[PDB]
Amino acid sequence: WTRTIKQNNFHVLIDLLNWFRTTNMNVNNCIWALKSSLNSMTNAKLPNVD
Amino acid sequence: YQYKIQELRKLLKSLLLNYLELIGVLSINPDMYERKVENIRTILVNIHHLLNEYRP
Amino acid sequence: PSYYYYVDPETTYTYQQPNPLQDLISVYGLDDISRQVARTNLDGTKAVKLRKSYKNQIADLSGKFSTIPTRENGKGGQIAHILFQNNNMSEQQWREQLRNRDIALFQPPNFDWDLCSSVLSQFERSYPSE
Repeated sequence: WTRTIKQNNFHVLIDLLNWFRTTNMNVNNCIWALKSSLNSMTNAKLPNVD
Repeated sequence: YQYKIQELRKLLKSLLLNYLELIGVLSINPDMYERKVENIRTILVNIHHLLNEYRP
Repeated sequence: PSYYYYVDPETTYTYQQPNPLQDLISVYGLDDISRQVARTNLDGTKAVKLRKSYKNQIADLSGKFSTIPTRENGKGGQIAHILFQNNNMSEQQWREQLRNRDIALFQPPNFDWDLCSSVLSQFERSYPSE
């Protein structure tokens, strides 16, 4: 199996797919950042006067 | 309070533009999203604080 | 023009490094892997379906091999963790005691061949086979 790889770039393969996991997680991280910004707004209003 | 009402309109338009820019940044490179989320965060707290100033 | 908040013309965004729009296989030159284990040849026809086991890489030996040594046949053992364990003079000198740092398991008292001959001389004839 080690003879199958010619350029010995299997670490490049592994780093590429870990980078792919990071990039596939960045969009959901942005969504959760917007959700945290949403949850920050719950206390920050001023209700109707009584 | 007309200055505050026009500022509220400007803040709403800026929020919509900042969302569009956030979608563009996510569509080309979702690694500088932090500053755009921060800008949406400060635009929104400015909108809410202007509403709280108008509340009395 | 009318200024709007945090819409800055001088602020510019670049693409991701690397860009996932491109084929990163072609970017880092993994084309040899992709065309060597592609399910179909890149002219529209189907390639040969490679076998589930390693018959192709054990077929080049002349031996008693007719079945597949697996986990479940009881002939193999789990050597993965033992497989995974880990431990003036110039660079050259440092490297021959690096080459000689493990030879201590090769001679007696670890592998006494007189005792090996004595235990192998006790072997009698035939083997019970079912």
